[PDB]
Amino acid sequence: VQLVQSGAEVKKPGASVKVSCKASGYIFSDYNIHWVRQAPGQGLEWMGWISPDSDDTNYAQSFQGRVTMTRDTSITTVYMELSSLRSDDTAVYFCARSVGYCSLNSCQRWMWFDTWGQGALVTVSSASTKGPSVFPLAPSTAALGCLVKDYFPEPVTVSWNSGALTSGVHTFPAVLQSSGLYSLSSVVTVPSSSLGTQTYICNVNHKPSNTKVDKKVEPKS
Amino acid sequence: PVLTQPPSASGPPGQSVSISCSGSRSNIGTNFVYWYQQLPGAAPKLLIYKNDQRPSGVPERFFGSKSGTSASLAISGLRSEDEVDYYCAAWDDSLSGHVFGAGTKVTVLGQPKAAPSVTLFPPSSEELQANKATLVCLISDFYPGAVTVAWKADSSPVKAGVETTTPSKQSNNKYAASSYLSLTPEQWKSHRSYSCQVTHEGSTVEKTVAPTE
Amino acid sequence: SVLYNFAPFFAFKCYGVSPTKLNDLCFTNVYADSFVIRGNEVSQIAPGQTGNIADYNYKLPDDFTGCVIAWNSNKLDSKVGGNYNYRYRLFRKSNLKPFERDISTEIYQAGNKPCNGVAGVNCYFPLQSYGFRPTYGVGHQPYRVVVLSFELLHAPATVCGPKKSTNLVKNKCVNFNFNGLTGTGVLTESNKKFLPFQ
Amino acid sequence: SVLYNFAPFFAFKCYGVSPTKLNDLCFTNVYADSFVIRGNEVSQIAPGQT
Repeated sequence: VQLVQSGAEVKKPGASVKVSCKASGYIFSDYNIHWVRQAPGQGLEWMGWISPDSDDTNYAQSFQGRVTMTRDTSITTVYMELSSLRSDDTAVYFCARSVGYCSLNSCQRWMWFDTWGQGALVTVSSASTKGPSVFPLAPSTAALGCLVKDYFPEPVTVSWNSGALTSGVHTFPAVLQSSGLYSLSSVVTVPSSSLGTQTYICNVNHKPSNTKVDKKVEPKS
Repeated sequence: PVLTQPPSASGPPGQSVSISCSGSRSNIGTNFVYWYQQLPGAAPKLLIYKNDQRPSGVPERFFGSKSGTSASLAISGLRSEDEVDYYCAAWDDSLSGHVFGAGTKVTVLGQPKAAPSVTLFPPSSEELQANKATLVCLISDFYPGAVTVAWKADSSPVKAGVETTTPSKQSNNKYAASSYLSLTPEQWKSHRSYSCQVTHEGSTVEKTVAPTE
Repeated sequence: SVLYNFAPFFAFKCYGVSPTKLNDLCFTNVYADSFVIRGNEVSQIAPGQTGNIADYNYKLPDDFTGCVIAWNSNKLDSKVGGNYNYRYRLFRKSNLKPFERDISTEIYQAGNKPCNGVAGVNCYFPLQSYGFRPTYGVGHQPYRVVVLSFELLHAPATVCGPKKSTNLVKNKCVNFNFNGLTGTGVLTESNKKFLPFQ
Repeated sequence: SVLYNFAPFFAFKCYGVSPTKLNDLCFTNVYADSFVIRGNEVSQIAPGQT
């Protein structure tokens, strides 16, 4: 059936990341496999083909020495590594696979990606892992927001009253800061009559550091 | 390298939309070109292979044929399968491997315009005692998205530390811009008032919010 | 003797040479080539048989005095997922002379107009990729066919069987075998001489 | 040369006249038939067969 790939999260530049492509169901000895990367806002980009029964290795004319893959027939999985990651080469990776078996350049005329396997989109960014710095926000239908600043990596989950509030919960798209961090502000729309009776709370979740703290939001006084 | 493909191709339903794929002689004419489509977060699926046969489950309105140095694809009717980007798969000897297109963004056939509502929020008192000031200002409910941000405090504009991203589709089927700035609390509290100046090409609205309440 | 350790054969019939008597004769200039066949045209690799396959790719000469060795291949290179490793030349302009290895990439034409890289017209590609699956019995099945050529050029014999040689005998009318040259007569010392290069 | 468009030829074995050289030959009043072979009697279309 479909293929899988063990990706990673956002990582600092100039490091090494290892992924694992594991077959499922069929005996992984007869299908030629490929790899591909698709930049955000751009198209797919070919890397190379390997066969997990013989020592045949090939690359494209742009990443000959940048990448290096390993094959394990008995372990029945395929790893490949990315070394010294830049800011533009990072993309979503799919463990491609074509039907049939051949190891010749002229064979690729009749070789196509008949079926596709799912993968992951690990990425790269320069920043430290740490909990977000949350602060209350004052309103300018009263509109108030929740402030998160300097969180790494991306994204984070924000909610009002533990997700039980449906009063215009809007999630704005993420931006990029000049300090190598990220910031967001989700603004909700509530009538001003309910602001003076019940005070809402903002819940923030951070998966890599497990920093889930509840704060109280109020106008400035 | 990547093939030259038009990314902005669309049309109303009931007529034919043609998407062409330009390539070299070794890529098109001496090699069999393929056509593929993919969904965001999903694996790509096969629609046209070898430009002669169509697999099971593929609708017959898809058509991909080769006649010269540049292949092309034609579709009739845009209901549910032509609302996502496509790709042009081919093989050549320019990189000892296959090539892929740049993505043809095809939509379905606009929306009524909406007046923007600028929202500027002063920071709370917790940042004041921590010696910080995270200036925040949002503009939402406007279409199409082409605006600029003016960090004007009615005394002197400062554009140091601007964080503005491209507009994108939101949950309310509209566009909402964002604009953040970081500044010391002394310069933030020195100004008597703050505002954000945005315009939808015909109206510049200004909000007067006093930071001293 | 290593030939028989390669499964039961659909082969070992030979023309112009005795397969049973493979140890007594001695010769030289041994050439061997390996390829694959579909299975329905195994007998097409033979002198005098000319069709489309083994006429545009490898035409066996009438004067070949050799034969092939082959056996069924259901577990060697036949996979359920397919095997696209082998191709062959569909179209050629004229008949191919024997012992000529040819390479072609250009598009074969079928009209009076020029045609070098144009597709979608009456010009067709002269090659196609094999599809090998167990669902085809005889029509599409790989085979371990290897052609062997024997040359009888005037030269001392180099390669033949490992049978031991006997001691020299003189002044007796016997039968002698000198590097594959079978002859009968009485052996005597040679008073004749020549330049030592023959 | 136009006969190759529909399908490539399978048997191609010809008895008597050579099919390789036919442009320089002159003849008249040829007969054309059409039938089917189920597959295992392709060699049966030959003189002297049973």
